[PDB]
Amino acid sequence: AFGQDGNNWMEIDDLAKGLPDDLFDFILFDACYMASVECTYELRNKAEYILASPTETMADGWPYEEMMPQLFATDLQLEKVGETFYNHYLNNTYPYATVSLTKTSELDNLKSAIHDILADKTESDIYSLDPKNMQRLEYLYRSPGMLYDFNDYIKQLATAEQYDRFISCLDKAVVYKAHTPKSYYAAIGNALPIKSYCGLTIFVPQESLPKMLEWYKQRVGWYKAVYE
Amino acid sequence: TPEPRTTRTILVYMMANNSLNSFASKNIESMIEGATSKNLNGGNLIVYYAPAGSPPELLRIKEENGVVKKIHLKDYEKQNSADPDVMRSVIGEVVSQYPADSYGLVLWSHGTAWLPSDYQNKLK
Repeated sequence: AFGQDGNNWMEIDDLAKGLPDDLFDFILFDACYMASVECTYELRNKAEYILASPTETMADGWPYEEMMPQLFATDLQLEKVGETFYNHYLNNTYPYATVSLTKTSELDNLKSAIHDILADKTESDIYSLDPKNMQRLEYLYRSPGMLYDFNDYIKQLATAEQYDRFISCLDKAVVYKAHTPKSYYAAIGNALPIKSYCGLTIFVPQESLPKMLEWYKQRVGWYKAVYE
Repeated sequence: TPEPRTTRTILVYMMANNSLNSFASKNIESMIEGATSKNLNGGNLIVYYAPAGSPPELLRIKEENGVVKKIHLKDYEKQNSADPDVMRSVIGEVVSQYPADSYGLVLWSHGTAWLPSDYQNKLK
């Protein structure tokens, strides 16, 4: 979800409804967890570029003072803005930050590469994966671990040929990424290492989370796009 | 009475009626430090600010006489900033009054990717 107003939140499909099509050049999420392949896909017609963090961001947020001339530059380069964010946190008391820049025009091709891997996969195939072999990128309160590194998940399921195609498409879509050595998670009060990093998270369906999968099927466009 | 079309308008949509309330003000002050005439490069910096203890407001951040100011554009009545209709309406007001060749959106709030807001109830 995105955006808390009292008790009310925007679900990812509601956020897509709150945004006009093909108006914004970019959306910058100063918010945790928004560099999610599903979220970027849901918002693919809402911007040309999505600049966001796949993990949590410190409360101080993005370095607006330093970013300002970059955001308003005649030759806007969002990779520079992302680098300003990263370099700020790298040199901060709490050096914990992840960032990625997604080029939405390349998401349809990436979807096809992922569809060709996941559409024939069964619950048995997916539930056979051991989460311990993939980089976890989310530690929400009471979560058993739902969001993992996108590359790590796909690498576990793809044939070598499929994987090569995926990497070619991934590199066209994720045009810039950076991470500090560790990422900090509020619910655990600790920072944990990032050993594998592509810039985007994905849901890893697990046998203990059938209700989460049912909701994802019904409400997250990516599911029907790549699993069916 | 729209402003002359400029090179860029950026809208910062701040949903801060939550635990980030205290940090929204710090982020706005950071924007004020950066938003000089030279740095804005003719562009518009507009902020929709929805904090905890008061109704939302629309602000323009712009330098005048050597000082970057928060200029009050309007006060909204109490409204759900997470309602997509409200977001669309604010975006429309901003784009209409501050036309540009290019637009950017900063979405500022809590986030949990695609997860349902009631995810804690879907863990068993």
